[PDB]
Amino acid sequence: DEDETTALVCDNGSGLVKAGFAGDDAPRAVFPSIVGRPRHQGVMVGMGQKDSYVGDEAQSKRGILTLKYPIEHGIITNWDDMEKIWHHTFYNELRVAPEEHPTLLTEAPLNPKANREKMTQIMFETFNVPAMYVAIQAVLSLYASGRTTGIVLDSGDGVTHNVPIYEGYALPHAIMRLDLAGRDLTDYLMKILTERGYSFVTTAEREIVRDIKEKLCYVALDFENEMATAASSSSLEKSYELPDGQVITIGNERFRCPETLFQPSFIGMESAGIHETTYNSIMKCDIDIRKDLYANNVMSGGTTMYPGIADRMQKEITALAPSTMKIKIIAPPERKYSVWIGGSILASLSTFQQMWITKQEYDEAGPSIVHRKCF
Amino acid sequence: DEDETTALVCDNGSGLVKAGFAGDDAPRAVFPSIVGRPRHQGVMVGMGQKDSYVGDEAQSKRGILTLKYPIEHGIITNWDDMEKIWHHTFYNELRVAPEEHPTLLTEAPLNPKANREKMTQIMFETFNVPAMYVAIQAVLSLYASGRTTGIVLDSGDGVTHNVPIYEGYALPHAIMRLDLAGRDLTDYLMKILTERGYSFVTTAEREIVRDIKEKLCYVALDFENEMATAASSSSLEKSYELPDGQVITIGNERFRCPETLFQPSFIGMESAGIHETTYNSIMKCDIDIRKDLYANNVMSGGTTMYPGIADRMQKEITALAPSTMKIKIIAPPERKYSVWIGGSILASLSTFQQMWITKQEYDEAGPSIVHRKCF
Amino acid sequence: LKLDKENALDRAEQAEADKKAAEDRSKQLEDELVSLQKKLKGTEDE
Amino acid sequence: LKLDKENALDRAEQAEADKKAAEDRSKQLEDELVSLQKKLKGTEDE
Repeated sequence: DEDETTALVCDNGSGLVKAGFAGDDAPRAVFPSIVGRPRHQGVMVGMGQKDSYVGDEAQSKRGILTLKYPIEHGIITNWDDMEKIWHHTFYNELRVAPEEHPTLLTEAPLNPKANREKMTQIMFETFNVPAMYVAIQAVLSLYASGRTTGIVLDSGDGVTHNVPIYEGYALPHAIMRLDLAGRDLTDYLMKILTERGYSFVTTAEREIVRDIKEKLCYVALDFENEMATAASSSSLEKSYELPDGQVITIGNERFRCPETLFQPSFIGMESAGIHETTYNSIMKCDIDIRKDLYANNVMSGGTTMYPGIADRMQKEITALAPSTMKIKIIAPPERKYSVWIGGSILASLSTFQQMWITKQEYDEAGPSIVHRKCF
Repeated sequence: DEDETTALVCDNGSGLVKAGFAGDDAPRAVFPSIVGRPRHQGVMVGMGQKDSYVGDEAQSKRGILTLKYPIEHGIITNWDDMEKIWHHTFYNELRVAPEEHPTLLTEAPLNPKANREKMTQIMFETFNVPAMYVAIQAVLSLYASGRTTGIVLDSGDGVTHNVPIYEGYALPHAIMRLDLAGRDLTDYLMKILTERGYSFVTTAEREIVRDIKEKLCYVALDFENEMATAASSSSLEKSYELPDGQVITIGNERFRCPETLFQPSFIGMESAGIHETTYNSIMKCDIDIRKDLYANNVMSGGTTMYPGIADRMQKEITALAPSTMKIKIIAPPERKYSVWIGGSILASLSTFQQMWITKQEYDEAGPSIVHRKCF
Repeated sequence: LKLDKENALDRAEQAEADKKAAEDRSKQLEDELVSLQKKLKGTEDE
Repeated sequence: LKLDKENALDRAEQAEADKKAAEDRSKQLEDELVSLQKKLKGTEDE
């Protein structure tokens, strides 16, 4: 439906995937990064029943499906499932066949190399895309957030990357990658809700909990005082209606789960928490850099959408930070959708039209080409 | 368990502690500089679990512990943890303690003053040592190498000092302090192994990587040739079995990490590289000194064990050095253990018996005495 | 009820549109405030 | 329609509450921005 060969853009996380065309300010469609498969045989007539379900199809029929996420802590390990996701995403919802349009995909700065190689290879060999470009999520976060300098906390579903950037440059000596992410918060919430009498153990249940988390949970600006209150009074409880008509409420569990970001030991991770991890990214940088990073702490990705996270993070960094310095967190409405938006911005920059791998260079060099052409 | 009325010697860094008694040619034992603490709440009864672990206990149980290292780029800041490490070292494992013996501890020549003040104080006040002496690692490195003259390349766990001595005298303006050592190389390898699909984030994982590095990595005499092949073919890869049943292979990363010593920019460090710092420690000395330092380039500390480092450092300096003159590197089996050995030599030399602070002079003067009696 | 999801939705969308204009002003004003405060402190330090 | 009204309404009320918060935050920041501008003019003149 496009009148120009605009790039198509897809931000494929370990959780959800956002897609649209370059030049827009939002994805046109959002899908989970899921290919679903039935674990049961349907009995009734008129119940659909597929061998496999993709994206929103996997969620709609999830009650009897195993829901597999092809991306593991930022890396695609199942390329067949990503082909199903990209065919559906580009061809059915964006309504564009990649054969006539270049495509931009994204990965974290320390994302395993095989990810960028398969993202590039799949689009060139299965979809015949005329060109490819694997973007840096840190760049995209900054372009969506209006910054060139700052701390990128991309808090994704599979990993929190945590990288300081100055004047458009990476400061790699200060990257503190953390294996604590949105996926662990969903798993932890299934377990804490179980403590309250509402057990969630299946894949369908995982998605229910994911929805509960997104609407009911928060980190709290003061964990211990909020906890003591929530544990003492119903005034901090919030209800949710489950698909079968049952009602679940969450008390101090409402924040004890999100608190895992600040206390990763709750899921068994060895870490000082998201705020020390973030701080580790601002003090390790040079003496004439630190001041600019403190004043430009940038959120992108999801989990940034907890009601109290921008303010608690600003407070925790301020507490760890030296005096005089201004500490500020940028937490735009483009939250969780920011990396996709940055992808749109990058794909269309005039300064980035020479960064694309063509389907000439690709075939002459093979899949490893992404290593020298992208970043 | 020992009945020899001699001095005790310890080399304490950000990674390891070498220790034993003076007069021998080797440490009796080597301990990690670690005080380990549980990072999990125990559930079952009868599972042991200590409140703290020391040295090798902390490393052996690390899968469920957070490991703290008391020394920061050569300076002890967590004196309480070093007291625990020293108690274990001396009382439990070396089977000899300072209470009945004079004790020598080491530090780098430009190490902040507080380090030597606390080392002196803890042995006198918590271990009741009859005497003390804080030694310069450069002194010890040349004694253990059979030299009075030479360049000491003391590549430790947290710092490389790069310090010349001529005829037993310091040439301090020619010291090239470098913020690159074995611990930074381990952190870099964790990041590039993440690039290969094997993420390492936790400290237990850091210890796994340090083991991989020590057994699989090298610098290479010719980096570019090894790199071009290793980056292109599996014939240059070497396997390591991870303690979870996975096998990791490493290609050009096998040498890119160690290469950081020659190219510090790999980890974001502003430095000319170890071979230029070596060259400058020689070049910044007077012209009737320079020739003797070129002929007596002495390795000490660890990282000196990488294949190609003794041949490469000699190649890199001879390539910068003038012709006719002979450039030589000293790199004995006592590599990495030579500072301890030098400590043994200094502590036991008859020419050094007037250099000891007794617990007479110390008690009247206090810890500032280290600046009157040691250096 | 018939038009109330529409009345509520139009209120939600109008309020969201105004919220955003005001949230964007809040961010602009806060960034100017912080920079201005830093200018203030710059000059106060001077 | 109750579900659509309820969703539109939670959004209508939250959006109105949030637009009010955005207007109040942008108003307070504008007033504080002005106080900082005046205090800055003060430090610049001083």
